[PDB]
Amino acid sequence: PQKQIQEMKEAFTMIDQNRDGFIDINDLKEMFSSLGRTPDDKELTAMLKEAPGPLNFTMFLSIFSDKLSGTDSEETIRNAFGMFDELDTKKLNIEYIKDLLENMGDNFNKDEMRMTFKEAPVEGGKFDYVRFVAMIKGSGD
Amino acid sequence: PKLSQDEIDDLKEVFELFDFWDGRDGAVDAFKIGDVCRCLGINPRNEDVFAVGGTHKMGEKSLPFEEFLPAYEGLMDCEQGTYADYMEAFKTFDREGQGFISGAELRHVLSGLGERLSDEEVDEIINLTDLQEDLEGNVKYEEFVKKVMTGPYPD
Amino acid sequence: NDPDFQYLAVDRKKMMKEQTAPFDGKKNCWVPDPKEGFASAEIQSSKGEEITVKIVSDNSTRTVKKDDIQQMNPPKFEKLEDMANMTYLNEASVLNNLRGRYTAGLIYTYSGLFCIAVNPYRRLPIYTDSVIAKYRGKRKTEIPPHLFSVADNAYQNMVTDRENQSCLITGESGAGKTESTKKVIMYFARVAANLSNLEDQIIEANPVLEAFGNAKTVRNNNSSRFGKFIRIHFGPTGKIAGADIETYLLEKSRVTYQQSAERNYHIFYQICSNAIPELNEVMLITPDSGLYSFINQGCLTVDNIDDVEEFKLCDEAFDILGFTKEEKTSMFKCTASILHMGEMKFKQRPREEQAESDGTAEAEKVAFLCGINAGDLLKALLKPKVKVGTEMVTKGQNLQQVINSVGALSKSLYDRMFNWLVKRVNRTLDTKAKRNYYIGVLDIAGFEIFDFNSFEQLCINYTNERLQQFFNHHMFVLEQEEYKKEGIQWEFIDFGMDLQMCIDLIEKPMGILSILEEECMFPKADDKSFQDYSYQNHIGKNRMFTKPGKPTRPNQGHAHFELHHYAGNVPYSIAGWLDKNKDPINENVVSLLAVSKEPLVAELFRAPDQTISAVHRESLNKLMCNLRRTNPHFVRCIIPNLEKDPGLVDAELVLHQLQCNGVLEGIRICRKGFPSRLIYSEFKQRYSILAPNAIPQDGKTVSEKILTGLQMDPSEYRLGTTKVFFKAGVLGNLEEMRDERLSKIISMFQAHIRGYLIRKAYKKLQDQRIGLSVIQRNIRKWLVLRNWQWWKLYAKVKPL
Ligand SMILES: Nc1ncnc2c1ncn2[C@@H]1O[C@H](COP(=O)(O)OP(=O)(O)O)[C@@H](O)[C@H]1O
Ligand SMILES: [Ca+2]
Ligand SMILES: [Mg+2]
Ligand SMILES: [Mg+2]
Repeated sequence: PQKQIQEMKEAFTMIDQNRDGFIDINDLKEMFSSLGRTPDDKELTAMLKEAPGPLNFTMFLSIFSDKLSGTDSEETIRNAFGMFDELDTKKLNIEYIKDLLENMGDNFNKDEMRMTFKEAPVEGGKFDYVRFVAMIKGSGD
Repeated sequence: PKLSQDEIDDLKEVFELFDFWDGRDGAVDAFKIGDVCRCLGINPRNEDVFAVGGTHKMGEKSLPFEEFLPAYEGLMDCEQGTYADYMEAFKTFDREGQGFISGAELRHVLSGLGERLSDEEVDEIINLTDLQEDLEGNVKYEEFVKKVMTGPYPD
Repeated sequence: NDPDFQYLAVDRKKMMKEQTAPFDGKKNCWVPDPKEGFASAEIQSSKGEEITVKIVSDNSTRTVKKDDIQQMNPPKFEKLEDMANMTYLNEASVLNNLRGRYTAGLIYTYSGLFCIAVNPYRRLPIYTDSVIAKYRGKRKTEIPPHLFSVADNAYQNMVTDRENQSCLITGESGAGKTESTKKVIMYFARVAANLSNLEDQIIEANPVLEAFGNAKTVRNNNSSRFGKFIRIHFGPTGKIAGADIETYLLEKSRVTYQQSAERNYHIFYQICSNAIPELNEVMLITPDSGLYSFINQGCLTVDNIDDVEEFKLCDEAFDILGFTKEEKTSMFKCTASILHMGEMKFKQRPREEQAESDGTAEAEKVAFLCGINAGDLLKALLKPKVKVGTEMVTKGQNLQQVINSVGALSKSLYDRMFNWLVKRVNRTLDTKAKRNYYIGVLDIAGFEIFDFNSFEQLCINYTNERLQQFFNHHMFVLEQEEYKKEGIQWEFIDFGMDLQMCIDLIEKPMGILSILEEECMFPKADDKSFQDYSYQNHIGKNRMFTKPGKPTRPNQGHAHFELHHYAGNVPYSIAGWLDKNKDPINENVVSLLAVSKEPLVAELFRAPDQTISAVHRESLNKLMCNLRRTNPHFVRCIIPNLEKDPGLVDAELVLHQLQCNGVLEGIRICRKGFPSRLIYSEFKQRYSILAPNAIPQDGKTVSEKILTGLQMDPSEYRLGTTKVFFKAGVLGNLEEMRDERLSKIISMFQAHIRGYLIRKAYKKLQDQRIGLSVIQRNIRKWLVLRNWQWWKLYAKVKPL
């Protein structure tokens, strides 16, 4: 990924206050702090441990891309939604999408459901899938 | 009655896709048995599907793929109408004999006789096929009968 | 759209609005019912020969064997004009369709050659001059069933075909055959009138005839007590030219005996009406009917009968006919005298053996009116004078005896008179004018079974027997010439079959009647002497003759032997038959009247150059020769109830008549061939949807293809050159077969449409899966990502 990979180098280096060229317990441990509630023991190792061994960038990337690895673009996800609005109205009916999500495909459960619609942009019974897409990606809020 | 790999494989994909549209879990709802076999090219009737297992409404019984073969096969042995079978039937509603029939009659025949078609099921097929009612208010059943037997994608 | 069609055709559209309950030839049928003859019903379950049903009316449940159930007709056959067209033609279906049209005002219904007429018991606008104009020259099929149509066609048939016609009319008492006859006559008068007149005179003849011919019975208030055959002669331009009448079996016993609530003949109550007092003396009667014993036995009045107006009218009747005052009066005289004969009393010695009168006022009034000597009369009536070879002796009368010779005198006198009356009328109506063809009209009692039956019943039944055989024979020719005419053919016999044996048992050389005849010329013949030979010559030898059986209805009177007529086994009692056949009448008294002074009386008792059964059997063969030389036409009269209420129908009654009527008999007869037929043209249009994959795309061809295609049984049908012949009930099957097949084909086309819909959508479903797949995948990520302690913190290093 273009600016994607490129950026990693930039993040990578911040991800390391010593420059030892690797992210040890400290480097993460002492940036985070430069911000808030430095985690509890359980969290830090849990985190670093996700890595078999020392963080050689190649390991940062592989883990991060390994996580996203399965995502799609904005124009894509919003096109998927657009396959259920044959009219191109830019919105879906709330009950329709709540049923599509909960009883078909790989069914969501009462939890994934609550979590998804808590901050869903829904005016007058119409679920604005265009925004929602910006919300999930980050293009918006 | 007994299939070749070719046939068995297609049923799988179709069964697959339907299993997905009601929760992926290796089971299909007994209510969609009809709709599944229709996608394979057979034209079962509601009494046929009810005679091999099918149900009246969603959520009553689910069938694994291993219970489909028996069902599907059984469904391949029913009677499929032929061009002649249909023409003669419509002919009975045609007075003059010049291959015509009132649009209302057509709609009557489709939702009133036999295992009725829903009014929405009817106005859907008239659109897709494009049954053009002549000035007076009638139509040429010969066409409608070929088109329906010709299929959506027409060769 | 006319009012002239108010009581003639019901509504084609309104009957089409009989859109309530549908019809399943599989579930609807008829079932045996004590109250309604039959009962519509729905089949529910079956267990061999145990069919359980539910009655549409009371929605209850009953069990009936599969053999007693009868087929039901679909709705499109309601109020059918010709019951010969019905898919299922049976007892329950004929009863129902008649009852149907009746409760709807229509009284005329066809059924083959038969024209059924149900008594409306209320005058109707059907026989107006306006109506007549409509039936003129219209075939039967192109117009509502109507008696006017039977008559008119007899007419158009007379001209065109150049042949004698005959219109037989039968049925029970009060069925209305007398009044229908009048209508057939009134119709010709109004269509072939030359241009007082004859037409009139023929109308006037009924009054006088009904005066001595009819009486009030519990069944009819104007029952003709004799059978009458009327022939209307026409000239070379088809105009009425002359006419004549014949009579049969006058009921003589009534003349001196009346059963409760019954009267003697009207004439007696007219001359006793005092409508023409000036005659009271010439007859010598007192204006009181309840005064004389020969007519004061049952009841004396009739509701719809004005004995006074009617006497007036009959008096007028004889004038238009051309009766002289001398004749007319002679009539009233000889009639009046019968009233006094019944008033003659006789004194029986104390303890002995000879009688002597008791007064003369009665015996004198008689001799006066009779133109004879009362002394002579009472001398021969008391102790007679026989006629033994070469030396006539003196016979002694007991008591009784005398009484039996007075009644026998009356009876015998009334008969002679009546016969004279008819012959006179014929004299009038016979305008010595060239006649080319005629049209007769019969009107006798029909076949009737009772609780108790006798010599009088045998006679009637014996006539209709001969008369039914005549019909089966007309049917047989018609059918033959029909089958031959269409190339198919005929394989077999004649419908005058088992009719012959029964008829022979009666009229042939050593049969019933014959023995009665031979057993009468013997003085010491017993009711058992007679029973003895008639057992000897026949019981144990004839099939049509058997012993009494188990009582069919309640109150089955006594009986000596059973007769297998075409309408069932009728139980007869030969008690007294020897007395009912020969008429004992003072050979001495006759000679005295022979020499009477009054022209009539003298003419009534002269000589020529004899007995009952012998008489009738002669007039019957005459009647038949005549009928066998014409083109028949039949009208079957049916009485709806024993209460004269309009619109009321009694099942057991109608069904009974149909059994002896000839309609059921003419169905079983027609069954033997191939009843229902269709013309190739229709067959194809109707049953192409029964074998479409065999049709090329002729007329007889297609048909031969459908039939051979359905593996149709050879016997079941035959192939004519214009239409196709089927056995009875075949087309009913081809009918259900056509219901399931139209049903499935439709279902099948619906099934093709359902598939076309899902096959089209199939592509969207495929795509929409990857799309929902996407959404679920991604929303779950952002639901994961935003909780990954890493990411939640990673994006907190890019706020530079
Ligand atoms: N066509 C008719 N119109 C009106 N009344 C009729 C008609 N036919 C028969 N009737 C009734 O039936 C009676 C006459 O019966 P007829 O004497 O005609 O019966 P049948 O010929 O069997 O002895 C009358 O009293 C009359 O009320
Ligand atoms: Ca499923
Ligand atoms: Mg470091
Ligand atoms: Mg009569």
